[PDB]
Amino acid sequence: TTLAFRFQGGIIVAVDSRATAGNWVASQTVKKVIEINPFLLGTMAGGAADCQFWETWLGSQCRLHELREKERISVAAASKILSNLVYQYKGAGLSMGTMICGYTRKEGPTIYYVDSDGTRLKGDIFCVGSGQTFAYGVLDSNYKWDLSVEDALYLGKRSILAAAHRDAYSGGSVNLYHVTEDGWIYHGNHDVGELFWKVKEEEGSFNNVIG
Amino acid sequence: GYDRALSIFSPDGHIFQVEYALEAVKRGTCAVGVKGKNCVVLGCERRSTLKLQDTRITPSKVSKIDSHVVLSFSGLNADSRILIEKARVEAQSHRLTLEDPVTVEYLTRYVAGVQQRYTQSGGVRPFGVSTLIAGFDPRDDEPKLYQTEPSGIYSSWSAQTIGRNSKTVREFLEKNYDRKEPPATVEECVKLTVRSLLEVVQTGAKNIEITVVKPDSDIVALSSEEINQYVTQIEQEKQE
Amino acid sequence: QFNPYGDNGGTILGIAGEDFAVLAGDTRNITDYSINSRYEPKVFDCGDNIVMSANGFAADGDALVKRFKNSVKWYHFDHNDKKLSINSAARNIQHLLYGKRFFPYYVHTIIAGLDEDGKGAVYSFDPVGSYEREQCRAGGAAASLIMPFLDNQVNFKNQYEPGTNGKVKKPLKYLSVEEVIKLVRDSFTSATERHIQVGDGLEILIVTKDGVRKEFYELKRD
Amino acid sequence: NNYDGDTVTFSPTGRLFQVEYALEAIKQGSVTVGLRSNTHAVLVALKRNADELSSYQKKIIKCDEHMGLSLAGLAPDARVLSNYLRQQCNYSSLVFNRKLAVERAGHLLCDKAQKNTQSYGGRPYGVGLLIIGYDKSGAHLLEFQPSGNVTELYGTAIGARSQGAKTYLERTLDTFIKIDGNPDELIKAGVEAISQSLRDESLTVDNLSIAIVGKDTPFTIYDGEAVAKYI
Amino acid sequence: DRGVSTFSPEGRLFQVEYSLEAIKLGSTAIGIATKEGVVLGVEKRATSPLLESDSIEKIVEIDRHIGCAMSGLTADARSMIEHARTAAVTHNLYYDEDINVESLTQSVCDLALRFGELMSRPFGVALLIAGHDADDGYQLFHAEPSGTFYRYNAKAIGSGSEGAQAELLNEWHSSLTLKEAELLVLKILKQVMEEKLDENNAQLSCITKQDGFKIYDNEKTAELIKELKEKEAAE
Amino acid sequence: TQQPIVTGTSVISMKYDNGVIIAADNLGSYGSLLRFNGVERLIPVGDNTVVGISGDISDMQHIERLLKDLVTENAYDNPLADAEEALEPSYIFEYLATVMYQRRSKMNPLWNAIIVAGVQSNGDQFLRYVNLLGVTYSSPTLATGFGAHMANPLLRKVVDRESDIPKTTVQVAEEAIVNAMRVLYYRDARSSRNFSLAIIDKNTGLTFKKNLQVENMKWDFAKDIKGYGTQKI
Amino acid sequence: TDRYSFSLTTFSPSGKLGQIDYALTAVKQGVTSLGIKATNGVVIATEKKSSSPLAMSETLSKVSLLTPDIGAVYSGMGPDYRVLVDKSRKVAHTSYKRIYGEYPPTKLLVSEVAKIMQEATQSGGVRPFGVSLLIAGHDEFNGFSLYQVDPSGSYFPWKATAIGKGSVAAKTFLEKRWNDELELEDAIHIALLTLKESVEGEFNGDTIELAIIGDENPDLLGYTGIPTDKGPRFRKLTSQEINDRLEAL
Amino acid sequence: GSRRYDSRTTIFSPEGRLYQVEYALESISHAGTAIGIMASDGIVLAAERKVTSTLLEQDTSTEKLYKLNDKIAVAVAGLTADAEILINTARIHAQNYLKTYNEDIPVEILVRRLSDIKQGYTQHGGLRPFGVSFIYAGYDDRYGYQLYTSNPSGNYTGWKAISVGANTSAAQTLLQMDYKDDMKVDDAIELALKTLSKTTDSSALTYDRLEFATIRKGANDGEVYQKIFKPQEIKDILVKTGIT
Ligand SMILES: [Mg+2]
Ligand SMILES: [Mg+2]
Repeated sequence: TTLAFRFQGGIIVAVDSRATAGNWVASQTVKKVIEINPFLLGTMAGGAADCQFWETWLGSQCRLHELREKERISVAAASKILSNLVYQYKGAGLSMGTMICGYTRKEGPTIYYVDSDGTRLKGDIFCVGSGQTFAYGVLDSNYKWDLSVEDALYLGKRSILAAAHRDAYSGGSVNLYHVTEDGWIYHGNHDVGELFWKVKEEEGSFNNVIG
Repeated sequence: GYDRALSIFSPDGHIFQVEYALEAVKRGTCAVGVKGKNCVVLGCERRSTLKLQDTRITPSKVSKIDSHVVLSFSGLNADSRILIEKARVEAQSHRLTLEDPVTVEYLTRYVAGVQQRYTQSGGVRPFGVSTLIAGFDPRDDEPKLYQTEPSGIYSSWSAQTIGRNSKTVREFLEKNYDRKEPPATVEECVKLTVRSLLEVVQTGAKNIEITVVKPDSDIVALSSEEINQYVTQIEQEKQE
Repeated sequence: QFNPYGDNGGTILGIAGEDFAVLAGDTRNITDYSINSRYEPKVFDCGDNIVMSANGFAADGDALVKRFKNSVKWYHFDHNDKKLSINSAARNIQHLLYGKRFFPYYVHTIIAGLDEDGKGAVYSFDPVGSYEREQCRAGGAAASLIMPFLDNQVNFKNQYEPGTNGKVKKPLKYLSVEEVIKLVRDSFTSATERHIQVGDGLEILIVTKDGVRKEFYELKRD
Repeated sequence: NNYDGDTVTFSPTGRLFQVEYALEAIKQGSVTVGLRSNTHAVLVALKRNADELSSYQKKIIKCDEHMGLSLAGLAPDARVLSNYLRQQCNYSSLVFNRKLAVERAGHLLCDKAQKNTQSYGGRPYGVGLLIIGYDKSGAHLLEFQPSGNVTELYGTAIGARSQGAKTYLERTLDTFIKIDGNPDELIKAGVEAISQSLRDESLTVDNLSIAIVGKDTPFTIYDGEAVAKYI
Repeated sequence: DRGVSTFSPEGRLFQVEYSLEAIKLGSTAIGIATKEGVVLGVEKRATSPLLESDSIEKIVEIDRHIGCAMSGLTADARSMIEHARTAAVTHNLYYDEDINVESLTQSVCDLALRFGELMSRPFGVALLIAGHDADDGYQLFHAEPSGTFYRYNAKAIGSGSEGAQAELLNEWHSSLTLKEAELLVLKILKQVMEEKLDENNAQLSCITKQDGFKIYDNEKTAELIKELKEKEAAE
Repeated sequence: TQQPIVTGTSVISMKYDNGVIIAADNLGSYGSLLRFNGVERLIPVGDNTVVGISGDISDMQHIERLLKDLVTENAYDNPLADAEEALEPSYIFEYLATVMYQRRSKMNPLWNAIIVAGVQSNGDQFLRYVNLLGVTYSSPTLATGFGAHMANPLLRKVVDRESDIPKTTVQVAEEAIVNAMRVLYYRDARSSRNFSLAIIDKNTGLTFKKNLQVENMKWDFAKDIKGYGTQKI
Repeated sequence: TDRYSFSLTTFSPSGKLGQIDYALTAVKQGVTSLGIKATNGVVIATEKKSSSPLAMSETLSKVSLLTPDIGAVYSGMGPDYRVLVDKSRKVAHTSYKRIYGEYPPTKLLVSEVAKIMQEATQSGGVRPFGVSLLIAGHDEFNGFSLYQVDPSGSYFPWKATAIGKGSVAAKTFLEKRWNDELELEDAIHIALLTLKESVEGEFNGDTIELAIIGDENPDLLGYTGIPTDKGPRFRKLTSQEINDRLEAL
Repeated sequence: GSRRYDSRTTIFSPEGRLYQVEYALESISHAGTAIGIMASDGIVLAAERKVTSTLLEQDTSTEKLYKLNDKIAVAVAGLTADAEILINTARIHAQNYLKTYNEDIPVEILVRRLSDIKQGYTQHGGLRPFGVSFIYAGYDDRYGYQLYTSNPSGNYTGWKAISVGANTSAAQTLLQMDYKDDMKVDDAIELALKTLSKTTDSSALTYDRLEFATIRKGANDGEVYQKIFKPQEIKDILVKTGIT
């Protein structure tokens, strides 16, 4: 499960940590936010290699752009470099569903959903992965433009937790990022095992679960 | 494929085909550009050996590359079309992939790059063309004016002229253009531009074309009359 | 119809210590229910204090290791004999793997060494080149038998301090190379018992600041 | 003269002037010496700086663990030819699990250079090379000219004033060929041979470049403080 | 005529020798390597006072740790800069690290003898490539259209160069501070330039390990020019 | 992609104290039709190597020409072609392995399993396998096809691990190999009685034996076997 | 590899294309050939100037069938003509008959030959063809026609004309005798008279090559039973047929 | 190798001129004069054939005037064979445009394409330029009646009246004297023939040395008709304008 949303303080990006092959949990320490450069983030869903490879390639194209133009690349331009690239490969079997997230002077906080069948969508809230429907529920019912940074971060964390609980293929730990105009800020790794009990107690949620 | 190195160095370190390309530019009709405080004007000389010319349809000397940028030139007319087509294609390609129209500088850098490539590729000769490229960057109100030449060097100018007798009109601009106070209106700028061409033109008749470019894709060519009123008022202040 | 792939069995295991790393593999090579060899080495010293194993389809594994070795050679030629650091080797291998994205090397690759601060490092790759730095990774046939054990015995997962009843985790102490090697041998001894493709021999390559050492142990041959 | 405009034109006496002019670029190059015993082979090269602020241009290039060379003439051409040698050494190892014989390397270089002497639009290479190696038949030294002539030798020199070094090695032949199992003595004879080609300047610590390959010795290059011992 | 790849009777390539002549006509560029950084300075040489001189770009970033100054037919440098930037970025993509300054320089120089009858002629521009890497510290290279590159403690190229190089021969020592190097570049540029040196017709830049490559503001350079004037007036 | 048409069955081999032995029968089958009865599937390369090949015979004949062309080429401009710069078993193997993997990678394999047996310059035994997939491996005993299932178990009782090799004489190894060939003749429906055997010894060089036959066969006990359960007559 | 990718024909300072002028000079030296258009036919004719008397000059065909209703003759370089005839026969099929299922009209086949000749005048590394052609033909909608094609690729329709050696004299001779009421036999008679002037030696059926475009020849079709197919209009006259008309001279 | 024999057809002279373009223009100055005149109600094309003969089949002959489509014609001055290469290309571009947009190609778009083709031969390929200047007469519903010329440089310009070929200096002076904006096609016809009459190097101007065409909306109702005059019709208009 991966999500990103826009609010008054920028962008929150939150992801789980689990990779599976069939029922086998291959890893609980996967890094699903790829740090494109200090101002741009992308999220990993679909093929792990396709996301890693092409989004670090995107970082290279972004760097060349700003060397040539002496200006920060827009999120619009950066996201389109990726979508145009994967569109060239359409039909060959790339698998990718990603949110390209940034915050520039001209655009403000901006998120593009980009996908291996060539879709490129600008929006305020996206949620991608096997647990996406669980995350959306929490997001949709608590989201406001005017969340504080602190409450926005919690909401992103709480939404991934919801997904990790119910979705068999989501879990391990939650990674949080806050994207500001001056760059993204990492807000740590949160083991879901410990986080679940802590949230259940402090919030009184998950009464269905015995603790 | 025909591969011959036509642009090569001479013993004194000169590339004569590029230098001869500039000689073609010197022979072309004069072109001038002047930036005001909130506009840029492009003026072009029309050689008057051609009456019976149909001016509705005859290729105009200033060309829109996009809705916010224009290009004029001196030199081989046929050569200029090739650069204008390439620049227009690149302007649309930039909009398509970056989702923003070209900056005036980006567009200049592109055209200049095409000109340079034609000075060190086998089987081709350099463009016999220098250009003036003017406009406003998207969502920007600061005026832009650049110049390119056959070698592919380019640079930014407060005001500049190219083509035949441009030595003279540059003379005029260097003594009459004050950087600390650019022509603060369209009027002042257009008047300074028509004055600069009158140093060199002949009749201020349909010898002079003027195009004004303002911010936000506001581009308009003045007509014979409106220029004529500039020509008129200019000589009436003269006899004094 | 021609099938360009095969499965040669094998199980590999990489563990990163504080100032060392080990990469271990069994030495049995199989197809179907037959043993091709009881000693076919599958973990390799690649130079610059890097060890590598590409487990799965052995033809692809051999081709990849060979290519990487060659890439080390040309890195030296092209960059004034600069030492190829483990993070740089890892990125390089991603590009070797992803270059065959649409006809993959059918292998699970692990490399081990030391990072640029002298700390133990292990990197793990999927067949098309996604990778990550890890502390602990088993690959191949018996990976699913081995990982849960390492989670429990290396990372102390699900272990708490006696008396606190679940309130205080067992604290994560650093293991010596002798300790790590005990866990490797027990991992493979156990895997040998329950997995038909695991057996014959265990070869361990150990990487420290002093270089690469080897150890060999017999495993059951049935 | 009327026959020196390109490499595809014989003169009326059967000469190839573009090739002879390429040979002339080697003659302007800084001196480099090669010699061998039955256990080792050595390269010594006098490096040239541009001025007092500048580095001394490297002359020795490793081709494989068992093979390498030194250059005199156009350095970018040495880079092209040594790169080709690296690839051919590499190909032999990867495909045949076999170290490329020094003699075979010489044949490959000859043929690569030859093609640039018989076709329109090419130019000959403007560099000479001394190739040393240790392979299954022992220590070897080769001299390459961009005419494509490659010759196996006990010792030689190329570059400006190489004639002095070369005469020295010709007298010493019976001594240095026997310096088996003593790398340092072989290098000394090399540094002595190259000294017969100095004038005005002498061998300094940023001036001198030495390489050696042999029985249990990977091709290795010594520069800087590692040559003080021999200065 | 004669081939573009012809050797002269002295064993030199005519076209390379002739491009060296075009480079002698170029505006001056100077670099000085110190243990605190490498400085790069250029003469802008605007052809008219109506030319906006901050549009003159003869110092150029290749990567954060590598800068470049040019002299000669400067339009020729653009594809060389493009290649250098691509090579630096590509190396980082493949190896997750900074490329060495020398490797970058060698890669640019591989372009140079690729002309024939590939491009139709040698480049008519020379480059000073300055930067820092962990293995060899601060470095300055001179890249020529012959494909040769030399490392230098200090170097001048363009029309004022052998006057400037004589100067650099005298003033460079292994303990120069960054500040001293800056003043030195300014002073030697002032010496060999036709016009009077000021902040609009010369430009400075440096590369430090900490802050990477930086082109100096005109205000910053104006201050250093002032400071130079006063130290000269003080003996 | 193709399919094998005319095929050769097992190749079997092992190391012993001073060298290697390799053997293969002389049949080329056409499905279940035993079509061709004098096919040589051991191909000597020089005096130090024997390459044994199973699988598709048209591809075997192609590989045989590649090997012959390898010898021709190695001799070119090579004064030491019959001495220090002769082809080694290891060069011949690496070359074949490169070709096999390349062909598989182009989805157009040479449909074979190959064992290269020989002795290196330094006297070391060489024994290594490669097949249509480019898979390679070494063992003190190697066998292809049915031989892998029936010969290896027998040969491994003689040399079960590396340390058994110096204890194994050429007489013990050859007898083991010859017995395995009898067993394959009993149990492999695509085998023949006639085979070739080659010994590459570091002292006595290459001994190549043709027209060997399986002998000492037990069939007499068959006279007592009646019906399939209850029949007595 | 042909490395002559540049034009060998170029403009001189006076505006001349030298190689075309020189091709025209080669044509000027060539043996005379002519054509005359009648109301119901066209005749083309030339001299078979045999190179030795051991040569069998009926094996050298100067007058060539291009299509069943189109024929050609030349003056200038024989080998250039022979290859142009091969290309013209082919292009009649590839760029017309394989598309429209019928043979091209004379003017368009001329157009195609002309284009081939133009390209030898501008393409890289070739010289112009050293021939002028006279092409006679018939087609349904344009009737009878006669064209000249020159080394430049220029072509013009004629009532009657001559090319090669004696062309200035032959053209004056033809201007006197040509009118718009000639019947094919009249034009043949005039052709023979005209051609006699430029011929030195022997003048008979074996030294003259003459062909006509006239009526359909069902006897030369080779098959019967398709009413609309009536036979080729091109016909080469025999040695005997020429001699019969030489008594009537 | 082959370099030795290369004229280098695409180089500047030291004055910044294109040798081959200049020399092609010199060639064109010996071609029969062609004239185009644009009126309010149509366009006239008039051209002189190069010295004829009495045996030339005139009524099947075309050397100056060609149809590009139903709305656009050209007059040729220079190498006829070169012209036909370009003419066939222009005919194809016009049909390509009609196929793509389902609208007849605007006159200038056609003219620009042909001119770009000529330009290419002056900059790359090492081939000689086309020895041809065109006058284009055509109509489209954007600009109405239009006249253009192009020459071997690939430069083109628009005109109310223009000449190409021989004696253009004299012709142009005469056109400039008598041309007036409100002039009609029948007046333009007379001006064109009078001008050829005076500038010809022939002794007199007769029908057999002319080609003639008009483009008129003298086709019934909002539509345009091209008329390539037959020899008899040229003979009549010579008498009617009183030149014979
Ligand atoms: Mg893209
Ligand atoms: Mg078992």
